[PDB]
Amino acid sequence: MRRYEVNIVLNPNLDQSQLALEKEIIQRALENYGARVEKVEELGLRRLAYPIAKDPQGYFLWYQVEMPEDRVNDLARELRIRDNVRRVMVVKSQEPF
Amino acid sequence: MRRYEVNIVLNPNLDQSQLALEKEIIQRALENYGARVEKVEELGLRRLAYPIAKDPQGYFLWYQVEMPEDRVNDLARELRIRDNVRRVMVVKSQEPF
Amino acid sequence: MRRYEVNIVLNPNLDQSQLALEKEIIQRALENYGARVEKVEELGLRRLAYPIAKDPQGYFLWYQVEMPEDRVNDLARELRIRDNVRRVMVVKSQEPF
Amino acid sequence: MRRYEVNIVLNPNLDQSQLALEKEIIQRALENYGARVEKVEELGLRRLAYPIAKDPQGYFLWYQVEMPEDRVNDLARELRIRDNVRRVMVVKSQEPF
Repeated sequence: MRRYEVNIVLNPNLDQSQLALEKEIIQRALENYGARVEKVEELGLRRLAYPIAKDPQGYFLWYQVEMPEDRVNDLARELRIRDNVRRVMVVKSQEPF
Repeated sequence: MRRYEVNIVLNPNLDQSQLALEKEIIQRALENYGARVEKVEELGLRRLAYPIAKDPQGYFLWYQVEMPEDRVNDLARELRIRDNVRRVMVVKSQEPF
Repeated sequence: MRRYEVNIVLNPNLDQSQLALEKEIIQRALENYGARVEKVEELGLRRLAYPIAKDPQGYFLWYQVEMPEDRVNDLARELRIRDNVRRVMVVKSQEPF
Repeated sequence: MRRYEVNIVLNPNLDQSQLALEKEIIQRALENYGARVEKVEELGLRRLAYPIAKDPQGYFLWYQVEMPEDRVNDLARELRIRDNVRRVMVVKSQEPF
């Protein structure tokens, strides 16, 4: 069990009930892959380093989790098949909250 | 004028009026070096990658600024002389809010 | 045209002619998406933050490129369909060589 | 004992015997603070995110070390008092060589 930071970029044009739904799917994918969610931050819109789906902005979500390292790559895969997930990046936690 | 992210780690044991005071000194140092403050986040306590002043935790503050690049190193210097500033790290902004 | 760093992790178990072949496909994908390759570094084996394809190590390649930002996401996609590419991560260059 | 990456930026205008001397002082400071040096890379000149000592470039050195975490901040301090060291940044190693 290792602590990771999961950085999710979502489609910037979702309304609030679409946004809450994507968040619920992300939490169930987290729980189903063995993750203990310790911190969630809703960061909001930011301009991307390069456009994704011809969109130069994205809605950012960050999570601090503790999960089995052998499951991380399958979780990142699962999260990437939702059409509204523009980018997933999981890094090892260096300075945990 | 370039956009930067300023990451400040403060002494974790300050009370709220000590904390508000350090924040005011940081804002005046920012304005005095030509910075336009666009975003401020108070992140809270986190465990450091290595202890500083035998303290393994720090109180984190993040700022998104736009300022003259020729002033950045003098600003980082100025911020580092307050006794309660444990660490200053300025990076170029990649995905601005 | 913006400068980016492309971080490629390859299968750690390739022999030298397999490795040179993957490198040639990566260069033609780079040229075909409008990239000017300015620097290439062959970093070697490193232990991954989490295992990918049940492999806890990967062979690292880094590139400093200048390319049209509107093409970056399609290039990352293209590079990810080679079976031996375990991970692609493109970030904006902050301190270019 | 924890594994760290030490990023040193030196004055870009040193000749080769000045450079070899700074490198020797850095290795003795490393050994004297309990560090096991596992990897050293001489990266060369890069343009800085912001100028330091009115210099917009620096000569980069990277080290992968294993050392006691309680000594890291004193080592960073020691390395920063050499006039030719423009910047020291120590981060926890995530994907070690």
